[PDB]
Parts: sequence; C-alpha cells; structure tokens
Amino acid sequence: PMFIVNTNVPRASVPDGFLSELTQQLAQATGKPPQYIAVHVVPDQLMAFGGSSEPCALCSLHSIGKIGGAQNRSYSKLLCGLLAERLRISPDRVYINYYDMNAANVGWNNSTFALE
Amino acid sequence: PMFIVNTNVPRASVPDGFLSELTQQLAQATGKPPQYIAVHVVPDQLMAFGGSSEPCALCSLHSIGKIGGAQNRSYSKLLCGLLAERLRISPDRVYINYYDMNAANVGWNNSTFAL
Amino acid sequence: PMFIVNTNVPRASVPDGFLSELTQQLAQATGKPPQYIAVHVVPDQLMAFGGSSEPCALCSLHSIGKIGGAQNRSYSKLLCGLLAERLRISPDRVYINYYDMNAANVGWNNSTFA
Ligand SMILES: NS(=O)(=O)c1nc2ccc(O)cc2s1
Ligand SMILES: NS(=O)(=O)c1nc2ccc(O)cc2s1
Ligand SMILES: NS(=O)(=O)c1nc2ccc(O)cc2s1
Repeated sequence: PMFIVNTNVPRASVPDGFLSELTQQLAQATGKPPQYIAVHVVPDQLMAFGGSSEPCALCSLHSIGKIGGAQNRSYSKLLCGLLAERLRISPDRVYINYYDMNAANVGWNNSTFALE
Repeated sequence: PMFIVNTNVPRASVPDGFLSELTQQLAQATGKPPQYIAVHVVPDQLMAFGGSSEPCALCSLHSIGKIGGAQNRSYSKLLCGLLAERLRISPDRVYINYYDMNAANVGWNNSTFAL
Repeated sequence: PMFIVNTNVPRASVPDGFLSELTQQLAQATGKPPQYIAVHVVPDQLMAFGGSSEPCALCSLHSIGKIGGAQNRSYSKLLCGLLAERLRISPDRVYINYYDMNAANVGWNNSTFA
C-alpha cells in the first residue's frame, strides 16, 4: 500500500527508523512484499483536531484490495499504536482515510497495474 | 469532516485563528460537534492554476455522509468565501475535492467508525 | 485535471519551467484548456519506496472524466517520462493515484461543476 501521515509533531520528534518501521509493519499487516510499500511522513504541519492544536495526525492508506471492515480496523490499531509510541500522538486524535483502489487507477513504471 | 487546504499563499498571510474559524464554520455548516472536525492548512506551496502562480488553493473535504449536490454547492460558497476573505484567494482559483467516505473506511482511535 | 507530485528530490533540483511543462502536457493529454489545469509540486519530502530513500514520487491526478484503462496508462507513460527526465526519478519508483471525480463533487468559484 501507500501510506501518508501528516502531523503537527515537529520533524525533530520523528525517530530514526520510523519510515523503515512503517514499511516493515505495513508489509507484515497486508501480507505483501516490502518492495511494494510506499511511505510518506509530513511533520511540522499547521493543523487542528477538534479545534485543538495538540499533537494529531491525518493519514491516508491506499491499497489495491486488502481494504475492508475487519482489515481496516486492524490497520487502525496497528498504525495508531505506532503513532502513539513513536510520535506520542493520542489515538483519538488520529484520522486515517482508507482507499480501495482499482488496479486500472494506479500508475507505476510508465503504465498501471491493469495489464489485461 | 476533514478539510485540507493547500495554497501558495505565504505562511505569514494565514491569520491567527484561521484554523479555529474553519473548525467553527464547518461545524455549523454540517450540523456536527466541533470535536469531530479536523482542519489542515499548508501555505507556501509551489503550485499553478491555469498556468499562473497568482494566489490559488487546492482543497479536499472528506465526510461520512453530508456530501451531495446541493450540500457541496453550499460548502463551496462557504469555503471559497473564507479563502477569499482571509487569504485573499479568488474563488475562480480554488478547487475543492469532495469525498463521501464510508464509515468502515475511516480510521480513528485504534479502530474505524464501523462498529 | 488536478495533478499533485510529492517527492523526496530537493527543491533545487526542480527545473525552471517544470510547473508550466506539466500544465501544457496535461492539457495536451486530456484535451482540456490549460486554464482548467492545476499543478502542485512538493519537494524535499520524507518518504521511502520499497524501503529505500532513492528518488521517488507519490502522485495523484483528479479529473472529471478522461479517466480509464487506456487513458491512465497513457498518463502514466507521459508523467513518469517527465519525472524521469526533469527530476531524475526512476519510473519504477513512481506511484500515481487516478481519481474520476463526479462533477457534483468538485467545487470551484463558489459552486460545483454540476
Ligand atoms: N496492492 S498493493 O501492493 O498493496 C498497492 N496498492 C496501491 C494503491 C495505490 C498506490 O498508489 C500504490 C499501491 S501499491
Ligand atoms: N461524519 S464527520 O464527523 O463529518 C467525519 N467524516 C470524516 C471523514 C474522513 C475522516 O478522515 C474523518 C471524518 S470525521
Ligand atoms: N475536467 S478537468 O478540467 O480535467 C478537471 N477535473 C477536475 C477534478 C477535480 C478538481 O479538483 C479539479 C478539476 S479540473
């Protein structure tokens, strides 16, 4: 999948190894090779959650399949856990948007994933 | 809802209290508690609208329901209004992408809104 | 269309003319007037692709129509070509999310396109 995290937590507070941990945990959680996983972390953002500028995160996870009720709840537990532990963001100040992408709507390497 | 604004307007030109005003106006516009509202403003961006780098904004509004023809037109009038008044961005240089999210596809507090 | 590029390539490596080239090529590829096209480039990003921090890009393209199997493959060839030539990013380290937007879900100029 592609996972993006936007947060008002300062860049200095993002630990060494964070992108690599996200990559590995996402591979494990989805049962996919890490070569497919893209991660993007955007600190120092001007944002508010519930009208408060305390630490928060707005996130997106895109995947061709592997998106659904139980799976998404599991991703949320995993990702909120990591954001709490590594960035000290409270899970109730995190939103994650999940997108189930069609293969034909995902570009890569000069084409898309619809080759049929 | 979740509202994101990306703009080439300078950070200094974003007034104090802008995030609070967005939170308040969105709460009122959608008839929802402000505790649910997330807002995100990203200034100083490298962007062009119609080939020009005069002030512009690219935005998104995500909501679980409360998205639709008439509602979106009302949101657009409101949000373009705020961007024009507060950030001095012309309404014809604003795009807003609206998304009607399923509760099962929105994560929060270690779970989703599908319980 | 609206096209967004997020990349870990440094700001200084984005050439003069890049936004304008993207604007013109997107107009040509979609047949849309350039007046409609919005482009946004975000350099110096903290990202990884396949666990590596070599140059990469995560992109999105939104359009009211003009989205589909063959068209998206054509856009990918075009855009990966530009990112490779201009930003020195390898095409196999680019992801692009395509969105076919309903006109009622796109706001502009105090209203929507519906
Ligand atoms: N099936 S998978 O390896 O998890 C992937 N899904 C997406 C979705 C969007 C996207 O831009 C990239 C990918 S990779
Ligand atoms: N029903 S509501 O309070 O307006 C909400 N909708 C969304 C959608 C996405 C999202 O990430 C967060 C929320 S809160
Ligand atoms: N028909 S078109 O000129 O290519 C456009 N489509 C969109 C979609 C979303 C959006 O935010 C803006 C535009 S312009």
